[PDB]
Amino acid sequence: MIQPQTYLEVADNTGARKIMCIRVLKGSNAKYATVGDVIVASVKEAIPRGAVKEGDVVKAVVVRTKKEIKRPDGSAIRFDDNAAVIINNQLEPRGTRVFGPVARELREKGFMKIVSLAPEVL
Amino acid sequence: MNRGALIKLVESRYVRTDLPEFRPGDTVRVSYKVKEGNRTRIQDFEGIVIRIRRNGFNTTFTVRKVSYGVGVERIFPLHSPLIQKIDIVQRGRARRAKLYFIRNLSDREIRRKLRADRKRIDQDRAAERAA
Amino acid sequence: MKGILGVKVGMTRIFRDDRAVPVTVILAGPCPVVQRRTPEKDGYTAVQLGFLPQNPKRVNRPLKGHFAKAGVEPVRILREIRDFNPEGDTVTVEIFKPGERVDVTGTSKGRGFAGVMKRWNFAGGPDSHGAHKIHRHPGSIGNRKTPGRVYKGKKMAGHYGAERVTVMNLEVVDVIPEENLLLVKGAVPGPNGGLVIVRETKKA
Amino acid sequence: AKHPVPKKKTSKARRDARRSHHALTPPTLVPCPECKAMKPPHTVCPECGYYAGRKVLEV
Amino acid sequence: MRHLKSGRKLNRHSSHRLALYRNQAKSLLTHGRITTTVPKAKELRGFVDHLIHLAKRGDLHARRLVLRDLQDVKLVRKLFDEIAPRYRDRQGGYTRVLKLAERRRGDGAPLALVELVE
Amino acid sequence: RIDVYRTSGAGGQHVNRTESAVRITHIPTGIVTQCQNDRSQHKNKDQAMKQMKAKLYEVEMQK
RNA sequence: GAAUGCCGGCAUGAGUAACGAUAAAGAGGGUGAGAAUCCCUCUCGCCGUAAGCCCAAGGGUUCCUACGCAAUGGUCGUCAG
RNA sequence: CGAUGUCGGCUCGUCGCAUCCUGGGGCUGAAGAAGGUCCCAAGGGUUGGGCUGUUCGCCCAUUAAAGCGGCACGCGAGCUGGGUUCAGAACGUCGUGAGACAGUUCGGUCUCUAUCCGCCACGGGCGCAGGAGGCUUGAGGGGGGCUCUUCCUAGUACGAGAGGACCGGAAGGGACGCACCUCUGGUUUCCCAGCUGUCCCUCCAGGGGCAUAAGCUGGGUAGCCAUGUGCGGAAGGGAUAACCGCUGAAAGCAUCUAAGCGGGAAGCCCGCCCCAAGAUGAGGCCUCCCGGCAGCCGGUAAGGACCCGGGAAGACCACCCGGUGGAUGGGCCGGGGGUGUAAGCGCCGCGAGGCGUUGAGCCGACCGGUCCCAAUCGUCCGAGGUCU
Ligand SMILES: [Mg+2]
Ligand SMILES: [Mg+2]
Ligand SMILES: [Mg+2]
Ligand SMILES: [Mg+2]
Ligand SMILES: [Mg+2]
Ligand SMILES: [Mg+2]
Ligand SMILES: [Mg+2]
Ligand SMILES: [Mg+2]
Ligand SMILES: [Mg+2]
Ligand SMILES: [Mg+2]
Ligand SMILES: [Mg+2]
Ligand SMILES: [Mg+2]
Ligand SMILES: [Mg+2]
Ligand SMILES: [Mg+2]
Ligand SMILES: [Mg+2]
Ligand SMILES: [Mg+2]
Ligand SMILES: [Mg+2]
Ligand SMILES: [Mg+2]
Ligand SMILES: [Mg+2]
Ligand SMILES: [Mg+2]
Ligand SMILES: [Mg+2]
Ligand SMILES: [Mg+2]
Ligand SMILES: [Mg+2]
Ligand SMILES: [Mg+2]
Ligand SMILES: [Mg+2]
Ligand SMILES: [Mg+2]
Ligand SMILES: [Mg+2]
Ligand SMILES: [Mg+2]
Ligand SMILES: [Mg+2]
Ligand SMILES: [Mg+2]
Ligand SMILES: [Mg+2]
Ligand SMILES: [Mg+2]
Ligand SMILES: [Mg+2]
Ligand SMILES: [Mg+2]
Ligand SMILES: [Mg+2]
Ligand SMILES: [Mg+2]
Ligand SMILES: [Mg+2]
Ligand SMILES: [Mg+2]
Ligand SMILES: [Mg+2]
Ligand SMILES: [Mg+2]
Ligand SMILES: [Mg+2]
Ligand SMILES: [Mg+2]
Ligand SMILES: [Mg+2]
Ligand SMILES: [Mg+2]
Ligand SMILES: [Mg+2]
Ligand SMILES: [Mg+2]
Ligand SMILES: [Mg+2]
Ligand SMILES: [Mg+2]
Ligand SMILES: [Mg+2]
Ligand SMILES: [Mg+2]
Ligand SMILES: [Mg+2]
Ligand SMILES: [Mg+2]
Ligand SMILES: [Mg+2]
Ligand SMILES: [Mg+2]
Ligand SMILES: [Mg+2]
Ligand SMILES: [Mg+2]
Ligand SMILES: [Mg+2]
Ligand SMILES: [Mg+2]
Ligand SMILES: [Mg+2]
Ligand SMILES: [Mg+2]
Ligand SMILES: [Mg+2]
Ligand SMILES: [Mg+2]
Ligand SMILES: [Mg+2]
Ligand SMILES: [Mg+2]
Ligand SMILES: [Mg+2]
Ligand SMILES: [Mg+2]
Ligand SMILES: [Mg+2]
Ligand SMILES: [Mg+2]
Ligand SMILES: [Mg+2]
Ligand SMILES: [Mg+2]
Ligand SMILES: [Mg+2]
Ligand SMILES: [Mg+2]
Ligand SMILES: [Mg+2]
Ligand SMILES: [Mg+2]
Ligand SMILES: [Mg+2]
Ligand SMILES: [Mg+2]
Ligand SMILES: [Mg+2]
Ligand SMILES: [Mg+2]
Ligand SMILES: [Mg+2]
Ligand SMILES: [Mg+2]
Ligand SMILES: [Mg+2]
Ligand SMILES: [Mg+2]
Ligand SMILES: [Mg+2]
Ligand SMILES: [Mg+2]
Ligand SMILES: [Mg+2]
Ligand SMILES: [Mg+2]
Ligand SMILES: [Mg+2]
Ligand SMILES: [Mg+2]
Ligand SMILES: [Mg+2]
Ligand SMILES: [Mg+2]
Ligand SMILES: [Mg+2]
Ligand SMILES: [Mg+2]
Ligand SMILES: [Mg+2]
Ligand SMILES: [Mg+2]
Ligand SMILES: [Mg+2]
Ligand SMILES: [Mg+2]
Ligand SMILES: [Mg+2]
Ligand SMILES: [Mg+2]
Ligand SMILES: [Mg+2]
Ligand SMILES: [Mg+2]
Ligand SMILES: [Mg+2]
Ligand SMILES: [Mg+2]
Ligand SMILES: [Mg+2]
Ligand SMILES: [Mg+2]
Ligand SMILES: [Mg+2]
Ligand SMILES: [Mg+2]
Ligand SMILES: [Mg+2]
Ligand SMILES: [Mg+2]
Ligand SMILES: [Mg+2]
Ligand SMILES: [Mg+2]
Ligand SMILES: [Mg+2]
Ligand SMILES: [Mg+2]
Ligand SMILES: [Mg+2]
Ligand SMILES: [Mg+2]
Ligand SMILES: [Mg+2]
Ligand SMILES: [Mg+2]
Ligand SMILES: [Mg+2]
Ligand SMILES: [Mg+2]
Ligand SMILES: [Mg+2]
Ligand SMILES: [Mg+2]
Ligand SMILES: [Mg+2]
Ligand SMILES: [Mg+2]
Ligand SMILES: [Mg+2]
Ligand SMILES: [Mg+2]
Ligand SMILES: [Mg+2]
Ligand SMILES: [Mg+2]
Ligand SMILES: [Mg+2]
Ligand SMILES: [Mg+2]
Ligand SMILES: [Mg+2]
Ligand SMILES: [Mg+2]
Ligand SMILES: [Mg+2]
Ligand SMILES: [Mg+2]
Ligand SMILES: [Mg+2]
Ligand SMILES: [Mg+2]
Ligand SMILES: [Mg+2]
Ligand SMILES: [Mg+2]
Ligand SMILES: [Mg+2]
Ligand SMILES: [Mg+2]
Ligand SMILES: [Mg+2]
Ligand SMILES: [Mg+2]
Ligand SMILES: [Mg+2]
Ligand SMILES: [Mg+2]
Ligand SMILES: [Mg+2]
Ligand SMILES: [Mg+2]
Ligand SMILES: [Mg+2]
Ligand SMILES: [Mg+2]
Ligand SMILES: [Mg+2]
Ligand SMILES: [Mg+2]
Ligand SMILES: [Mg+2]
Ligand SMILES: [Mg+2]
Ligand SMILES: [Mg+2]
Ligand SMILES: [Mg+2]
Ligand SMILES: [Mg+2]
Ligand SMILES: [Mg+2]
Ligand SMILES: [Mg+2]
Ligand SMILES: [Mg+2]
Ligand SMILES: [Mg+2]
Ligand SMILES: [Zn+2]
Repeated sequence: MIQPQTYLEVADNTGARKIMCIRVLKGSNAKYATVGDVIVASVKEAIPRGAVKEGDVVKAVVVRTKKEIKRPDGSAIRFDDNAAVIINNQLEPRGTRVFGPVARELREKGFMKIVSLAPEVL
Repeated sequence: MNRGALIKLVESRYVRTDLPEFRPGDTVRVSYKVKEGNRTRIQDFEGIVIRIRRNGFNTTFTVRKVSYGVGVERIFPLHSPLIQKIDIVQRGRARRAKLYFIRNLSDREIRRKLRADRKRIDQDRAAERAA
Repeated sequence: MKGILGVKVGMTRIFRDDRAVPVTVILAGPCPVVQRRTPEKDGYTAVQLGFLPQNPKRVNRPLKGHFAKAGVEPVRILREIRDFNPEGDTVTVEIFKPGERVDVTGTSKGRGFAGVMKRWNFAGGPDSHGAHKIHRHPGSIGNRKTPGRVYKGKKMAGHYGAERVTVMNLEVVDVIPEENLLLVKGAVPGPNGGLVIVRETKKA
Repeated sequence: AKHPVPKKKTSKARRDARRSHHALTPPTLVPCPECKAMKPPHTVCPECGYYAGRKVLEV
Repeated sequence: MRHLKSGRKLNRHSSHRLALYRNQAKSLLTHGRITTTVPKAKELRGFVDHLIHLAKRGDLHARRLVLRDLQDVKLVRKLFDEIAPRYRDRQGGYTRVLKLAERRRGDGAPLALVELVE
Repeated sequence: RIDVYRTSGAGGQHVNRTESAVRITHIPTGIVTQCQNDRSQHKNKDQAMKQMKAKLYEVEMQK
């Protein structure tokens, strides 16, 4: 459950540390982004000399949510933070690696690069 | 009519009897059927059970682990056909039913607050002696 | 246009192809046909069905004469299924097969005198910033001198629920004949113990 | 609010028509099988103190 | 909505309602029969029956449970020694409510008697 | 593209229900200009044409 | 017949709003024509730098007792300033 | 002018069409895709945010689109009171001055009770020529009406290429709506446990009150809920709009039209969902009832009402279930569920405590069982059927 104003950890090494969602890219008025959804966000904190800098307006895909995610098999999964991987206009990761686990929901939505780069797919 | 027994009847066909008993606080390994592309495989999820929500067949439980630096919680239906098996890897003794509080605890504090449950461990060793 | 009378017993989920599917269990049969409506007699086609067995001691003489004329023991509820004429004298869950789609009619839960927010999802008012005793009020109900009245059908507070609701195109997940149980995917109007009607769906 | 007020005196007709629902219903009474006094049903008879054909109350 | 909610409020907050029942229970168990409003009487039954049922059990624990509500040692002595034996073969239904014919003058309240069964 | 709206600030009732302020935005140039001095919308629109002539005379001068 | 006229009487709103701190009541016994409301007993709650006690100002018999309940008491009243 | 409250916001909308999107179409300087322009079309939809009191406007990120207007530039006996229109104070300016400014600046009391119409709900009465218990027909009315992306067709038609379809299929979303509580997640006022201070019971142990109208904390069933689950927009049939035609004169040719016929929209009429015979035009079907003097009196029939135990029904009323030939509520019993190993005793420790007995004890609503308690006993209404 990500929405505008929501801060996300960025789980890549593009250099961004925290971004703030400013739109969820799912039609004209989606209220919330969940795992596998794309957002537009502002970069609020970033480490020096990264590929991205503070103030940049980026796109990202949500790879972890603190609101639990429900699966058709009746199970669910939930993480300690809300996290995203910053992407380009082709839904490809702008970083070389991704940190921490990511949700398997990513696979079916066409984020294979990210899924393979992740240390664990849960 | 007995509406409850009717529901119990419908549920009876889907009930599991092969899974071991555990309590909130135990450390458990859950072998889960997982789908990747066109194949199925087994993926193990091991962590502390922090909650068992009882409603007969509709019982579910929650397992928490730290994964590559990130807290993760999975909620499993106790009778899901997707669970290959559950392995008891350790018995912990808690003094309450819901262990939400461990979410805010260091690893050291968790280990301190959740002491090894020596009674239920000894019991385990008493079984696994087959005649 | 097949249909049967039933009672809502409760909800569960079953597992089907590694999927949890939510269901309401319905005790539908068995229903004796206690009168048939014909075009020649009644101007239309239907079957009056009975459900559940009733204590004769509570059934007055007029009802009894109606029961007696048909070959049937006294029953708690009589209801017609329109444009249905079963060949048999009794309708059971056997009329539905897993995979068929059904419309289910029941009486929704009553909320009694309901507010404009609960009834109609109105926005109410702010809970601070000076808002004065109108946190859950409807706001304006009109204009001014033109038209100087309130429209018929204005959404306002009043009784809500305990009314006939039909949910359409529900999947029959299972039917269990030895128990007269119907499993329908998803949610059915009304309380457990509630009386419902199950019909072949009008959706294509 | 702005202190709503009656626009017109209510006529004798309309006032009285409003009271068309105000008449009392007489109390519902049954004879007490013991002492035959009238009393409300499902209460202990206050006249002899019997209920369900047995003595309950001192009179 | 009150759907399937059990228990009366009796226009009292949590602790007053509690103190009401205890006090009435004390009163009932002392005199064996009291008069109260119909709703107070109806609500009272279950509360006292439970206390009596513990007295039928007789053990130290039950005595301590009942003591939480009744508070008075002597009354509980009476509960266990004198009252409890009369119900040893009776399973529940230790109290009885019967409605009175005349209402209270000042507020029209319908009254009832509540009494321990023989 | 002449825009009209209500004046801002003091005036009383005859400033709350009156669109007395004007704004003349030139479409190709992108130059905007407003006025709100006098109570009349067209005594202001007179001014806004005047000032608008001035802004184009500035730009065509700057070329 | 009118002066938002003057005085008095009686209506409408209406058996409607309200009955004036959310500190809280319950039972048994007595008195009495009449008792949720008066007396007594037990239980429960509230105050306790007071919601207890003493003094001054002001009030002016409200103090005590006996006999009473038309009116005063926002209900009742056998009780009472 | 013996008062018609004045901007903006909020809430709730409704209407118009000179249509922003979606649907249909003509022309195109229309290859394709994408546009431009005009015609039909008001069914539905028409985002979040930065700035400013702002309407307006600019900007950010999107979108199928971010339409324009009416309704006292809708809506203050519905809310707000930031802006304007009081009394204070200050700046700039004007005036010798008191003071003044469509100049600015900080501050500044928005009134519990709805009589009538209107509207949302719910009843009481009488009517529907005999009286009753059920089940219905649907005149009429309301609700609903949105849309995107991806894949297949097919990298085919078109095209130098870059690009890239019509038609027809398939999958998945956004917002909205109805219902629901299995799952997820809330609340859960005393369901359980832990804790402090104090007073008390009874000294220890064990408990009780109070700290809120739960003292605090950790949890928490049912119920009520969304963030959670299911389902809906249709399909299809009919008549049309613009438009495209077939046949075809007046007018030897020609013309979609003058006689005829056809195709053709998210629109209209049906279809779906809900209300509905006060539809006084009061409908239909099934069953039950049969003495005194177009009236009146009494006692009854079919049946109903009262009274009582109650209910995911409910403000009262109504509705629904049950009333001893009964499981309706309370108790009790079993299960579920919550809490999480009670008291007591024993053992270890100087002690705080620990361990065992023990998943113990307590235990609201849920699913049932059990006549133990209470629905005792009863009472009153209620046909005798208008005429051709
Ligand atoms: Mg956060
Ligand atoms: Mg910076
Ligand atoms: Mg910077
Ligand atoms: Mg990390
Ligand atoms: Mg159930
Ligand atoms: Mg082990
Ligand atoms: Mg451990
Ligand atoms: Mg750990
Ligand atoms: Mg199956
Ligand atoms: Mg209700
Ligand atoms: Mg409301
Ligand atoms: Mg609603
Ligand atoms: Mg709502
Ligand atoms: Mg709703
Ligand atoms: Mg709305
Ligand atoms: Mg809002
Ligand atoms: Mg608001
Ligand atoms: Mg709100
Ligand atoms: Mg205010
Ligand atoms: Mg408030
Ligand atoms: Mg009008
Ligand atoms: Mg209703
Ligand atoms: Mg479907
Ligand atoms: Mg006010
Ligand atoms: Mg009002
Ligand atoms: Mg007047
Ligand atoms: Mg009046
Ligand atoms: Mg009269
Ligand atoms: Mg009169
Ligand atoms: Mg309600
Ligand atoms: Mg209710
Ligand atoms: Mg409430
Ligand atoms: Mg109940
Ligand atoms: Mg009650
Ligand atoms: Mg209350
Ligand atoms: Mg009250
Ligand atoms: Mg309290
Ligand atoms: Mg207790
Ligand atoms: Mg009574
Ligand atoms: Mg001025
Ligand atoms: Mg003006
Ligand atoms: Mg005069
Ligand atoms: Mg004159
Ligand atoms: Mg006069
Ligand atoms: Mg006078
Ligand atoms: Mg008067
Ligand atoms: Mg009056
Ligand atoms: Mg009244
Ligand atoms: Mg009134
Ligand atoms: Mg009132
Ligand atoms: Mg009242
Ligand atoms: Mg009051
Ligand atoms: Mg009142
Ligand atoms: Mg007072
Ligand atoms: Mg009061
Ligand atoms: Mg009180
Ligand atoms: Mg007495
Ligand atoms: Mg006496
Ligand atoms: Mg007394
Ligand atoms: Mg105190
Ligand atoms: Mg002190
Ligand atoms: Mg003095
Ligand atoms: Mg004086
Ligand atoms: Mg004196
Ligand atoms: Mg005296
Ligand atoms: Mg007096
Ligand atoms: Mg008197
Ligand atoms: Mg008086
Ligand atoms: Mg007074
Ligand atoms: Mg006296
Ligand atoms: Mg005195
Ligand atoms: Mg005026
Ligand atoms: Mg006037
Ligand atoms: Mg609205
Ligand atoms: Mg047009
Ligand atoms: Mg179009
Ligand atoms: Mg075109
Ligand atoms: Mg084209
Ligand atoms: Mg055109
Ligand atoms: Mg439209
Ligand atoms: Mg419209
Ligand atoms: Mg529109
Ligand atoms: Mg906007
Ligand atoms: Mg703003
Ligand atoms: Mg603005
Ligand atoms: Mg601002
Ligand atoms: Mg502006
Ligand atoms: Mg932008
Ligand atoms: Mg206005
Ligand atoms: Mg104007
Ligand atoms: Mg106008
Ligand atoms: Mg306004
Ligand atoms: Mg108004
Ligand atoms: Mg007005
Ligand atoms: Mg203010
Ligand atoms: Mg101001
Ligand atoms: Mg200001
Ligand atoms: Mg003044
Ligand atoms: Mg000067
Ligand atoms: Mg001077
Ligand atoms: Mg002046
Ligand atoms: Mg001024
Ligand atoms: Mg101030
Ligand atoms: Mg000011
Ligand atoms: Mg106001
Ligand atoms: Mg009225
Ligand atoms: Mg009127
Ligand atoms: Mg009626
Ligand atoms: Mg007549
Ligand atoms: Mg119709
Ligand atoms: Mg009509
Ligand atoms: Mg319609
Ligand atoms: Mg291909
Ligand atoms: Mg091919
Ligand atoms: Mg197509
Ligand atoms: Mg297509
Ligand atoms: Mg769809
Ligand atoms: Mg939704
Ligand atoms: Mg549940
Ligand atoms: Mg739940
Ligand atoms: Mg939950
Ligand atoms: Mg719950
Ligand atoms: Mg308790
Ligand atoms: Mg407590
Ligand atoms: Mg309890
Ligand atoms: Mg201390
Ligand atoms: Mg204590
Ligand atoms: Mg003592
Ligand atoms: Mg102690
Ligand atoms: Mg105390
Ligand atoms: Mg207190
Ligand atoms: Mg506090
Ligand atoms: Mg709590
Ligand atoms: Mg919770
Ligand atoms: Mg939701
Ligand atoms: Mg959908
Ligand atoms: Mg023609
Ligand atoms: Mg056609
Ligand atoms: Mg169509
Ligand atoms: Mg459509
Ligand atoms: Mg009907
Ligand atoms: Mg109907
Ligand atoms: Mg009729
Ligand atoms: Mg009829
Ligand atoms: Mg009731
Ligand atoms: Mg009945
Ligand atoms: Mg009876
Ligand atoms: Mg029996
Ligand atoms: Mg029972
Ligand atoms: Mg029972
Ligand atoms: Mg358990
Ligand atoms: Mg222990
Ligand atoms: Mg122990
Ligand atoms: Mg020792
Ligand atoms: Mg139990
Ligand atoms: Mg039996
Ligand atoms: Mg009787
Ligand atoms: Zn008697």
